[PDB]
Amino acid sequence: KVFERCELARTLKRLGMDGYRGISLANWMCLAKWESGYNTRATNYNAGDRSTDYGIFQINSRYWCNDGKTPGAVNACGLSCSALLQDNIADAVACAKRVVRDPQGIRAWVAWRNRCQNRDVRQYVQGCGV
Repeated sequence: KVFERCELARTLKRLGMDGYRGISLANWMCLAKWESGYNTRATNYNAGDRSTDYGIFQINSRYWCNDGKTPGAVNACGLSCSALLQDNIADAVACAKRVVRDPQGIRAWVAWRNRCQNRDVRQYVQGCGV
C-alpha cells in the first residue's frame, strides 16, 4: 500500500506515534517519506552486509526483524520481516517504536539525519487534521 500524505499522518497519530518518545508526527512522516515514499512493500537489499530494509520505514533485518537469511542477525522487534510488508502498519509502527526506545532515538535512521533533522517538517502534517 502506498499511503497518501494526510491519510498516513492520521494513521500514525491513531497508532500513538504523535510525540512518541518526544518524536512528533511531522518527524515520523518525514522519515516514511524519504525511506519509502509512503510505500509498505518497499524493499532494498544491501549487498555489502547481506541485510534488507523492509516497509514504509525501511527497517533493517540485521537487528530488527527475522528474515532467516541475514548472517548473525537478531530480532529485536520479535517479528518476521514479512510483518513489515503488510498493508496494515500496526506491526511496523510497534517495531518503529522499539527502534526509538534505543539510545539513538529517531537518529537510528540516517535518512532522518539527512532529510529531516534541523529541517522544516511542518509541511508533512499541514492540513491533515492531526
